[PDB]
Amino acid sequence: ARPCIPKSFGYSSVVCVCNATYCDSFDPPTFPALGTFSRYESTRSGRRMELSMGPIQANHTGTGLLLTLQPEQKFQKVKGFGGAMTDAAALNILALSPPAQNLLLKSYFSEEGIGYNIIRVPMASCDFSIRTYTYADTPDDFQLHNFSLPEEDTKLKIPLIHRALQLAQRPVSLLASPWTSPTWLKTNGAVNGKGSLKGQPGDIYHQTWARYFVKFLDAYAEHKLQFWAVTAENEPSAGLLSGYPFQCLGFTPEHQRDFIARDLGPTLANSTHHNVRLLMLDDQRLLLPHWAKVVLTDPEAAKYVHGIAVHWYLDFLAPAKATLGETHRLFPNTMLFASEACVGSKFWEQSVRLGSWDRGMQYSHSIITNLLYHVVGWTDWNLALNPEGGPNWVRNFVDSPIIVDITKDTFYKQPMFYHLGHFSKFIPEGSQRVGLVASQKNDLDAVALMHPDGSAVVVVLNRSSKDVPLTIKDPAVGFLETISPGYSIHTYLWHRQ
Ligand SMILES: *[C@@H]1O[C@H](CO)[C@@H](O)[C@H](O)[C@H]1NC(C)=O
Repeated sequence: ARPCIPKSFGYSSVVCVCNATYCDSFDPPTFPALGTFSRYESTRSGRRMELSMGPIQANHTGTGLLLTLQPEQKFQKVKGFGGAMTDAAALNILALSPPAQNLLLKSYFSEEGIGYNIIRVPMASCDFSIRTYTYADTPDDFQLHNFSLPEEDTKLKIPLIHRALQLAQRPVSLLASPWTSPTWLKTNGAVNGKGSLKGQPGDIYHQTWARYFVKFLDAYAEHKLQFWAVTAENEPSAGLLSGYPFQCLGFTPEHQRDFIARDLGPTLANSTHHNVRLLMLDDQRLLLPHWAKVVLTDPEAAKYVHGIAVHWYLDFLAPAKATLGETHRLFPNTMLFASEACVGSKFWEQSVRLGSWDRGMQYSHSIITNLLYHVVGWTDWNLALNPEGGPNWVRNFVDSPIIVDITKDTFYKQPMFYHLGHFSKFIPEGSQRVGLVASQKNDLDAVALMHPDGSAVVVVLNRSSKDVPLTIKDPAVGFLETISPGYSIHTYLWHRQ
């Protein structure tokens, strides 16, 4: 339908410019015959998810790298892709005029956009909020009579989530995570800093905090929104650090284990929300496998834990094998899910870099690495930020795939958006990762999955400056002859029958 309007801000690639009357968009999906493939291509040079078609042929004319689909080798099924509806994201979206708001949400959620099916929802305030608050700030309300949703939920997040669901290509799953409890439940009586829940698992503080999870779920249910999952705490390890500047609530893995076993699991299980899934950790990958061992080797905790939620800060190293790989080997029946990613966080990096091809590559590279190590979904942080990386009540420090300029009723879609879209648009829930064998050593990142209807999807990322001649083989169909240009990403799709 509508092409990217490119704008350069001096970085390695362009953003695509959207406003109240224009945004780039796709036509409805259209299914070419067996023996034809579809290719979507983005490039640092400015191509943005451009569609082309070609033959899958009986003969094989390439003599370079071969990637062979191995459909009989089955790995994990995919839950989904999305991002976080923080206060900051919501403030930014709602700063646009209604037509521009609709074009932004369609970009993320519709079939005319990139088909997101996950939204992460903070339970009250975090750093990406313009003030500190929880849902129960009235002290010593252990029964949570005065628990309530503020305007950040009722006016900003909830209406936006409704509108996202309405435009959604696919059913969307909501995931909730708390940063801090009420400060009267905390050892340090503060929203941030080194402090945990008061007392010990099983006690009044621990029971009220678990009840707060149910009150939250009740409150959202009254606004006709239901959750797929909750995490046991956002980044529990953060609340163990002296001076931690952002809302937090510290748990050791042992404290998390015991809170889940004694309070949170039993409380959720005894509620009307017993079908909500509980994810543990929700923290950096270098905490694994140790946290998984602590929590999941205790049957009393393990029985309430559906999965392990992981974060990563993409500017940092964290070898996937020793963390994700080992966790899967030790606990092969507990799903791994990536619940937050971000980029730009080092002191010297600009928070927002409009058109950074590098940051797009960091996104797609991380998704590929996650899918190659058993992870069933991948969730961005803020859906949108302002050009400074805000608002954040502490400090702006990370980027976002959509940047809003309210002064101009415009938003920019960063390379990150299209790199995420190369996966999110083309990997519906219930797609399954399958074998894809590289015939020789190479500089590409690639992953193959099979849609629920049996059709193939392959993503090929080239983070090098050099074009790579490539043949993709599907045993049931033939040979797809192609080229992965330097600094490109492609998604190939095809019927197998
Ligand atoms: C919105 O963008 C389109 C396409 O670039 C352009 O034709 C139009 O001028 C824009 N609207 C405003 C008010 O600048």
